[PDB]
Amino acid sequence: SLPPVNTDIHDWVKTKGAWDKGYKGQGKVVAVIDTGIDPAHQSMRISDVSTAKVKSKEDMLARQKAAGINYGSWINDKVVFAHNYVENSSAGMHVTGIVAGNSKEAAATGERFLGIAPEAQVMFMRVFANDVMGSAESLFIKAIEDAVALGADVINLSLGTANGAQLSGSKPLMEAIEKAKKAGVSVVVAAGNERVYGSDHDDPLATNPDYGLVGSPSTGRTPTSVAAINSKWVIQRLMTVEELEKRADLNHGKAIYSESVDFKNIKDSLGYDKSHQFAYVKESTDAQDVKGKIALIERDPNKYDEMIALAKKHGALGVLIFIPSAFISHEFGKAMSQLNGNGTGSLEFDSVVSKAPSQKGNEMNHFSNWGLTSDGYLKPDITAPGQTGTAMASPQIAGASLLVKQYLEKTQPNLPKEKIADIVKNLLMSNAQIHVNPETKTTTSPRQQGAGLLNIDGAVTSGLYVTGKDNYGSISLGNITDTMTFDVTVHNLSNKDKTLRYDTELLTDHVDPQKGRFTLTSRSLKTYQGGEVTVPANGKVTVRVTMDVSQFTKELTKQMPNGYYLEGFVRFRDSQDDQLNRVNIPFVGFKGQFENLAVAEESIYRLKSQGKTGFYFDESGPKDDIYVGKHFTGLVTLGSETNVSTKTISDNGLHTLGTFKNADGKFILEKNAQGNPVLAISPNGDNNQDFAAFKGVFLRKYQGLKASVYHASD
Amino acid sequence: FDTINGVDHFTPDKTKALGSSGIVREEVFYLAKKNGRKFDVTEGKDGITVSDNKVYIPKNPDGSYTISKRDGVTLSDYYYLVEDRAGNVSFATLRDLKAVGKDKAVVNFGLDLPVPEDKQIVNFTYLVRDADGKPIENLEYYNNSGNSLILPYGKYTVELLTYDTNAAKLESDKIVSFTLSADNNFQQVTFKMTMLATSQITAHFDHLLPEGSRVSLKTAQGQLIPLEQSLYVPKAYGKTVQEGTYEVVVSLPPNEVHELSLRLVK
Ligand SMILES: [Ca+2]
Ligand SMILES: [Ca+2]
Repeated sequence: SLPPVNTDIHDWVKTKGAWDKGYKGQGKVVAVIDTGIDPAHQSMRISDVSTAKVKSKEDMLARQKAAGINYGSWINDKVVFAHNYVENSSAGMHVTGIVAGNSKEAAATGERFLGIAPEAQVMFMRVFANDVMGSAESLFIKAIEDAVALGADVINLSLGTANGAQLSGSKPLMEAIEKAKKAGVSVVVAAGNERVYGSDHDDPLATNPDYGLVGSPSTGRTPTSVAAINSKWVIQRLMTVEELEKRADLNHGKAIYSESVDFKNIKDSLGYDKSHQFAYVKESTDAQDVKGKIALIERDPNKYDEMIALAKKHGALGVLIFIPSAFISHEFGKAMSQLNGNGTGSLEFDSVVSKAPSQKGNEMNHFSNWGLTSDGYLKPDITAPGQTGTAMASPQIAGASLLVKQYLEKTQPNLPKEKIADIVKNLLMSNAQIHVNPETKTTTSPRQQGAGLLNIDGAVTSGLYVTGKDNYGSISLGNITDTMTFDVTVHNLSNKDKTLRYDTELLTDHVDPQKGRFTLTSRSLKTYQGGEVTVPANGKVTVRVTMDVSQFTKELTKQMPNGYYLEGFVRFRDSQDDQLNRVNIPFVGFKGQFENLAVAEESIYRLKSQGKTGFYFDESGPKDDIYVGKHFTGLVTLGSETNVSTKTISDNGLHTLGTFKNADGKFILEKNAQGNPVLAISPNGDNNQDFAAFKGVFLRKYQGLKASVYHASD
Repeated sequence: FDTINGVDHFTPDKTKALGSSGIVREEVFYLAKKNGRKFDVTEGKDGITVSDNKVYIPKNPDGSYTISKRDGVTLSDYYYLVEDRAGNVSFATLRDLKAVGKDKAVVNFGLDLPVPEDKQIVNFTYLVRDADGKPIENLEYYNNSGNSLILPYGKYTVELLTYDTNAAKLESDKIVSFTLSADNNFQQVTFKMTMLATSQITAHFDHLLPEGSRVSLKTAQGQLIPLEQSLYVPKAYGKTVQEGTYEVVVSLPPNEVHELSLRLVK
């Protein structure tokens, strides 16, 4: 009698297997720490308060008195505590809906949306940063402590800094998180949305492999660091064209269209019109055009509806070219058929959303943060479906953590509070499903996807989880050398011992050979068969994995001269049935010396003297222009003109030391008669080339930078 | 700010000099326009020189200053300027100092840090509360700074909400009381802090320790901080970062090569 359930994510993450065992979050509590909720929504409800953790406003008041918390309040049986920590005079409503939404009514599409943990109650701490991030740290700590005190079971933390370190974070925050772990509280945090070094410019160069950007505090040992995969399905307003209701390879003539920066946007459900002019230039038109001509994003004369230049790319790119005065566009398989039917026909833009298969479906989110920790550790930990990428994956893992913690509290009743949260993390990671990049048909690097895509069923059905030497769901080897060895440990939590056959897939980065840049795809070097082990019930067993990577050192070192990653998965299956007890553990090591990778980019002078060029350096104007405003490692000085008919009263500002203004007025790196540039200064006081200071393009986080001067004899 | 006849009379508070932030010199003046800008360039005998187009309003006997409403000049073109004994100067537009009514007062919040001006945490936030308790609402700011509130006479309390804890430490009380009244009509409350500085400390033993060795640091007092063995150079133990001067003890819960690198200046 209730509407059906939307299972776009539930079917993929396998939540049904958990619900059908009694695990829906009853008597559990998620604390969302975010920017704003509305506790009154149709989905903020629980069924049967008699089993909730917090059974009444009076219960809540009791806990607040006990914990010593004189602010905020209980709202309903769902949002049992809410408070503003930025008190001096929605984004995180989606996250709450995702962890714990339990709606009786249906939504826009006809179906009812249930979160991962529909019977969880919720606590809401409004916290965010305003001017100097890190000032908010104290309000976040007060929030974490209150979640812990009033009795949260999971904390969904909205907090990130880009290129976090695992062991060397912010002392008071990392400690408050450690107290949260000691209270049995899983702490889930988005990985981040900056993706890799230089993501806004180009792919990283093959000589610079420390390109990770995962953010603090998800990089901490304790928190669960969630990366983001794109959902297979989208729910959005489509665009229909009725002469095409028959060609199902086009969602029955319903297009996903996009726009960029809001030129003159849409006017819904009215049978507008347009025909096809694919000659992009001066055709006899009477006003759909293929942006095949990748020239410039200039929309056409008055009536637009552009379509993709690259068959099946289905990027539907943001930024409308392949001001205003029309509207945006951009799909393709609908274009090269919309352009059939005589030249043109009639369409309209729907006003009620629809489900439709995703254009980027089953692909890692472009912006989900990647790569190692700033100090060499393997994060993020796990992937879920989701600039709000990882931020929507994070609550999936928070809800999963509620469900698995339930499983543990039932079937391991005496497991101690100080040790349950890690087991929740470890079961989730070990039972995740390793992703395969559907484009390149090869395994996605664990630096991008962690221990794999979430699998809630596997985690609450197999009694297995996997572990490395350091006793963690994943393996950070360190430096690697031609022969990789590590010891894996399998744990069994069922009361019947299980036998597993296990192999080892090995991966490195794929590198574009014509451009000398990573492609941010992985390359599968070899799979190493590894034998068979029997995991005693209520026990553990350790095997050793050993690989000889000697055969690859020539080619990989040649394309990645400062070291490369060797990473991958040790995958266990059931010995008799290929599909039972699928568990695995990711590992990454670095064939080289990670702790020694170059910190600054090579100096622009040296680079020019090898015909090379910097990673951010614009080779714009005249030959050997180095305009001080460009981006290079070099020295900067300050210049001032010598005036023969006045006292000069004006400096000329900074310029690249070694460059001089030329005829046109441009600073060129001039060379002396031996061929070389000349760095030289004259501390005479004239404020012309009196000092030299350092300007760097930094390839890695740094500290203790200082400048010194020695005699050249020295 | 009062009037006599056609008034426009600004009398500045008494500058209670006696000191290093004591005031030696004060001037009222207006900035005339000529050629479009509030400065001009005079070609002196030696070379070129630049100056604001100041015209000074003389100090009346009465202590006041007569803001004759005149020309195309306005109250946003008048300035009151002060120079202290160390030679820092401060100016304000007479419009901004007038924006505080006669029945109201000014409170100003700031950090007292023992460092110079520009190497200072310039960013923090606060909350102002009533005689009764409630936050202050309808904020009126003074002389274009976000830490100077204009509030009616009364008793109040201010709280230090947030500041850069990774750069400094609060040394004084977090919630300070202040009272604004007809005579005490400008209070300054400050939070003293001390600067934080960090070092990278590393103990680099010449030979690998036996597995599960616990390497630790002994603070000023008998405190001990645990060091974690680095994953990339297993001999190198010095992990932690807090700064101040230490000695190394290895338990099993024997070399040295100790190095701290002064690292700071974010
Ligand atoms: Ca967890
Ligand atoms: Ca000079």
